Amino acid sequence: TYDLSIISKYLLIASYICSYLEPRYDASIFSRKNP
Amino acid sequence: ADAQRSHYTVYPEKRWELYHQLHSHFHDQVDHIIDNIEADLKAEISDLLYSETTQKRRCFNTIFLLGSDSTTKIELKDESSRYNVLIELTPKESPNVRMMLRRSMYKLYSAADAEEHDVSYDLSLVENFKRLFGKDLAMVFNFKDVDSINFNTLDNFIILLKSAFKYDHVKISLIFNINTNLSNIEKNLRQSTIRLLKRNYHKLDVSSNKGFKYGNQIFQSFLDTVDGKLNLSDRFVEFILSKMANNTNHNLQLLTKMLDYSLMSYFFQNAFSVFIDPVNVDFLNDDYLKILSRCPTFMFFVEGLIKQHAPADEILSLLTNKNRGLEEFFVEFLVRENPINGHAKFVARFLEEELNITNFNLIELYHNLLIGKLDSYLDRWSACKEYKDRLHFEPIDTIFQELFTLDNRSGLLTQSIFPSYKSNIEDNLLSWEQVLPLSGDLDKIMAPVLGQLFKLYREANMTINIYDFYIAFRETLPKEEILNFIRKDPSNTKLLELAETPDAFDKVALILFMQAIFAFENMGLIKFQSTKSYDLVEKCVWRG
Amino acid sequence: SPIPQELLMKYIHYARTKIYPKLHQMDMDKVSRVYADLRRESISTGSFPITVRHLESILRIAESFAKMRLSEFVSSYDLDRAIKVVVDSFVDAQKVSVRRQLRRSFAIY
Amino acid sequence: SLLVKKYCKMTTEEIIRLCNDFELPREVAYKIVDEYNINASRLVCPWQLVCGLVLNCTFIVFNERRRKDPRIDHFIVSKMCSLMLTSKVDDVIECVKLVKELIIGEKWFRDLQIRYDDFRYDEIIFRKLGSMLQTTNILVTDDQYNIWKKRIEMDLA
Repeated sequence: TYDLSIISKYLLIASYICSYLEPRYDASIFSRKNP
Repeated sequence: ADAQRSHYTVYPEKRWELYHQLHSHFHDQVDHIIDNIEADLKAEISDLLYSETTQKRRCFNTIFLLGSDSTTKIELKDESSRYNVLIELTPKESPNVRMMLRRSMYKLYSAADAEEHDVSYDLSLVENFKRLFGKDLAMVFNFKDVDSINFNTLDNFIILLKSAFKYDHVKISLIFNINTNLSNIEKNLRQSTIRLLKRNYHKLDVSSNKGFKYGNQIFQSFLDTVDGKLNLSDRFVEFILSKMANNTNHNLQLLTKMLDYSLMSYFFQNAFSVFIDPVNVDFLNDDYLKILSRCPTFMFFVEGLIKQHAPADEILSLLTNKNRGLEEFFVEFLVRENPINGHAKFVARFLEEELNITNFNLIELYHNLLIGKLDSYLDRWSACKEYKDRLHFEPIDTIFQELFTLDNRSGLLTQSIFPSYKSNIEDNLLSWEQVLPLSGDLDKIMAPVLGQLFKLYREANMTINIYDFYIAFRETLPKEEILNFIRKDPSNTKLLELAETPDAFDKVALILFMQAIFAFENMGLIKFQSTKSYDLVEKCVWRG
Repeated sequence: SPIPQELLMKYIHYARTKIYPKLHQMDMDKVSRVYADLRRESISTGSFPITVRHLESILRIAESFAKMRLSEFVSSYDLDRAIKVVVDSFVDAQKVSVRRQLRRSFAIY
Repeated sequence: SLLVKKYCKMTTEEIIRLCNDFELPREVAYKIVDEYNINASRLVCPWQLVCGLVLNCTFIVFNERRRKDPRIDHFIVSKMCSLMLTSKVDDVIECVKLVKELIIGEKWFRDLQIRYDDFRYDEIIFRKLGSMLQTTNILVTDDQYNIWKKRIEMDLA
């Protein structure tokens, strides 16, 4: 269980999102309006 | 004139003294705690480095210092008739197998001659060290930042050290200062070398934050240094709960920073700071007597006075109608010790050894004290259930404490220490009116140079065309002002020939546009994608 | 533990052919307040809107629950189950990106 | 719930009805028509935008009374919550926070702040600057305290 803090924990959890994701799809599926 | 040459040198309080007697006295408590963990870390490596007599005696002893900050210094024993040397290898000095060997042999060799009172810098010295320097050798390897190194270089390095195990006059010891994540390290190496590593391993933890044995300690020594002369408000301390939780590695250096800066705020603006010693009652003035009046607990108690005593002739007399009794009304409540400090020190040592509990944070313990949540604080162990009545304290609504307190009621040290960086820049460029108040009449009818494109810079696409952005930029500039501006000066001559040109407005726009977008590259707001084409750029800065 | 099948199917025909529960304007205007929040929050975060047909639907679901409760009129908390039925159908009929609406409807849940 | 009954036009006679009750001067009263005419083209919902602009200017034109009386700040919004017949005060504040950043990239508000000389200015140039001598609002300020004092002590005697 890793030492890093809470905002850094969400900083890691957003970085794993672009593993299999590309810029062609992400802005559509995460709108405010296997690899 | 000279600014293009780099690094040219040149050779061109009644209140504050009461700070000076408080600040250093606090800092004697700081650094004495700092050498305690410094003596702690230096001790627990030293005994564990020795006395480990394994039976095979053909293996190096390794030590994993988990959670360590890559800066942990080590001292060594003298241990006569044998030299004991320290080698450090920074990932900056880890390019290959080759220079990791060659610099490291160099670093001990000068350390060998300095104690000794031409040769080749490789393992040739290691066997002949008995003959080259007399006494035997016990080297130690302070691998500073171990996870940045390409591990196959490290794996090929340790096999090179494995060949030195057949001379019997040399002893090897490895120190692995990881940052974290021991499970990551057994993934990266070759498994044939982990079985070489696993002979006598020791997973000693070294962390500044380990069960808050020093975090709760340094806040405690803060409290007695400011005991009885001040308070710590609720909104202040939750900031110390929240923000210090965002930095795992070094709380202790951070808690020194945000507390001492908070104390610097109090001495610099509060006039009643002089009155924390009662000897300074002779410095009293009507200006001091006037500013005491706007205290919130002062006026609220007067509202408490009128409703309790509906006769208000006494209360009106002790108001500014008198001044001698008025300050005597103040110095009645002057010496309030506020035993929440002492009640904290009462309960801190208790659960430390009576129930013997260590996983606790004294700051939120002080914070739950400030609301009355001490009962809902001790619940998380269910061990003070026999003691919740004797460790009980209801926080009383104390009076006149708002003059001796610390709180981020202004958002100061929120701003000046943790600044909303790209927020404050972007707020500076959309608004610009709350930063800036012949030719200034133009300024009241025309925006400053950097900010006037920024409103359209928001209103532009992801990747934008340069010229149409200028075409949009030329819309925001009205024509009559510029020819009023370019013909303002009759003294200069070289400008005036440009001023009479009929295409001056469209030329002076591209000059001014190529001074602003020229100046949006050192800020990194706009990136010039695909150089030598530069027809389109990319904007990375978004509002959030 | 549950209601038997024969009594349930006889209760369906008994309640559907005898009662007609209406609504009284005493405190029903509060649902027009909460619809006023719930419509607006579907524009800013969501893409699909909420219309007057959803208001007609929750009044029908509340009077259907009052019909099943066999009362004289619709109660005040039948609309709570009606708004729960419309939230877990409309919010569940969208993407995962309306996830903030899962907690935005938690204040009336 | 008139604010959620969207897609209706507020004509030139209609909008000046909406600002003469809130006491707007002629400078902004034509400007509201001027910027609705800007935003009649690219709109999405006409009810939300027309009220979000009228609150923040009344926040900035009446701040010589708003900073000197905190009670009238609920008075100006609730008299519109009765005029627009809103649900509560939850949704109306959600509008005024929304369109404020939507008008921060325009021209006239950067004039209307510095024309009205209203703001306070020397606080913001000392708050954003990070001044140690800035006001800490653990206190009540001397003017509002004297407003509190002269109201209470004359109520007293």
